Amino acid sequence: TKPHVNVGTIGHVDHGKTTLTAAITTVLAKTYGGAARAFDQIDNAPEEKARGITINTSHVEYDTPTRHYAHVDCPGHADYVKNMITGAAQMDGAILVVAATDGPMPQTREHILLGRQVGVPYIIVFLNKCDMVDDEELLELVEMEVRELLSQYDFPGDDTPIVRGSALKALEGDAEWEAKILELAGFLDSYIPEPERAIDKPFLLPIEDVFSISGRGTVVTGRVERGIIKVGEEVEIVGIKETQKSTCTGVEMFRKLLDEGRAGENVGVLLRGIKREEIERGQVLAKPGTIKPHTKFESEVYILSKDEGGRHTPFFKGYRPQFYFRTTDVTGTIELPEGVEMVMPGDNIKMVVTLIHPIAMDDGLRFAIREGGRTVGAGVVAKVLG
Amino acid sequence: SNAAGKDYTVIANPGKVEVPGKIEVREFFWYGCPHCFKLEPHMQTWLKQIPSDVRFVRTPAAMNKVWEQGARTYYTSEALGVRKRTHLPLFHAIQVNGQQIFDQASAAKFFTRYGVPEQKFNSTYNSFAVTAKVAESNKLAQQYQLTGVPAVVVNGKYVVQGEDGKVTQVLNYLIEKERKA
Ligand SMILES: Nc1nc2c(ncn2[C@@H]2O[C@H](COP(=O)(O)OP(=O)(O)O)[C@@H](O)[C@H]2O)c(=O)[nH]1
Ligand SMILES: [Mg+2]
Repeated sequence: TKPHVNVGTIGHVDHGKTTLTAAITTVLAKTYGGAARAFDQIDNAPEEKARGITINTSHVEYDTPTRHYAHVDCPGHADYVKNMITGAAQMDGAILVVAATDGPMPQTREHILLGRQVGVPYIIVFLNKCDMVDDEELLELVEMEVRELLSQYDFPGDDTPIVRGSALKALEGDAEWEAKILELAGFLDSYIPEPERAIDKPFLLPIEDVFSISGRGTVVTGRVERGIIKVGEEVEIVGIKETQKSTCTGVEMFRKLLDEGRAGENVGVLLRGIKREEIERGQVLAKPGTIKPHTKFESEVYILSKDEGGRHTPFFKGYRPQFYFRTTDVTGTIELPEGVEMVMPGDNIKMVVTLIHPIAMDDGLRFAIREGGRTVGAGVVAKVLG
Repeated sequence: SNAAGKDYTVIANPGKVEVPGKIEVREFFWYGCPHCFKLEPHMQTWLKQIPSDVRFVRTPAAMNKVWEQGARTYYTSEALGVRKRTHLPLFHAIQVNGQQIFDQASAAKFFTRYGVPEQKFNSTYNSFAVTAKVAESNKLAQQYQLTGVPAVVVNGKYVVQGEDGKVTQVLNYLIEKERKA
């Protein structure tokens, strides 16, 4: 029952992300024992290319005595951008690799910025290639540059753990450098808080459908995304129409009525005082006062290439697509960064979006952009505005 | 032995292959079938050395509601681009372990282990595209007059049954036979 933490490496090309990844797994395996390996033989049958975002990712797993880590690394900057905006696993923490020999480089900055935008909660720094530097004053200068860069994007640069190491020497089994990998793993253990379990968060249910029941009453269905709903508790119905308040009078599962519904379950929720016409797909049920409806937000967006089955042509400032949040589409207009007139297939940009009606949302919520139900883009709410 | 009507059968109403220019090899199977599972390592070692002029495709059986669920799961994994990662462990999970992955909900749960969100699994499972695949699967099976699984159909005109290396031996004979006109 070792807590599960998702992490990944970020930083500029050639700074050592792949070597560090291999070094962490090797050292931790030889020190604490390797992670449990599951069945995962790969099908030799040829696989035709399918529509959708293509993301090159490597995954490994490694354990410390108290934690289990799932670790993602990518070959190139384009892959990091996609994975951070819309990659299969949201990082609980990132390891920023910076080569002491270069100091912070353009993709060092870009990855930290992206990190702030998509909500990476924590960043730990591995100052790599220290085997090439005999010059403590230079190491201190590079660390100061890194801390100042982090703080520029509101990461706590002064409080950030920074490990001085060599991924390559550690991978090659040099004991002195292996110790720096253990130090890094120590900071993954102590600096990244155990992530909050879904069942422990305030109740939230994305409404998939609405039915009449008991003659005049109403039941809404969906999957409990987080928390617990119990009969007798009040809920707010948030988004699209004016926020309403109701009381849960039953949780419907199959052909019975239960006293509660928990995160992960598919349930119907009976609501007091709610007419069928007053509630619709795409609204959410939520613990009162824990999520608000917004129409305007800042986001970071990746636009699919033609090869990924997205748009064939660029769009301009007047573009008006469908934004898909949880369970429904909502039309909205966009503002591009100044200086930017059009957006090409394959681009990523900051986009200011104004929806035609409000949607329940917080910072960090992911969404798709679609044309006729076909995905042409993927985004994340960076900052809610109104 | 490689004799027509004994080691393989000639399809009465032969079909035209999906992709012109390649020799089609098409496997009909169900994840729930132990005989399919016994065939699989033989198919796997045969796949390692696919000739450049043959195309191999799996067409999961879907003639009934039970097998259709496996069939939808498969086409879904292909739709999402993860079949190469999921196919053998899914097969292993069901056949070696005792996992009950025989419906939409438990398949979705299984696929979270491979990054796939349940909402995306669910929209795909019942999408028109997957449903079209299911229909095509059933169309071929009725035309080729398959009564069950496993079955490997070559260039839409020969059926090979069995669950061991004899299958891939007869396939190679048929593949080479096609190569002449
Ligand atoms: N001298 C030295 N070379 C390193 C170190 N880490 C990585 N390298 C080398 O730097 C190059 C880039 O490494 P790689 O991990 O693939 O960079 P990535 O693009 O960030 O994944 C490779 O040739 C590595 O062998 C290190 O700690 N010391
Ligand atoms: Mg690399």
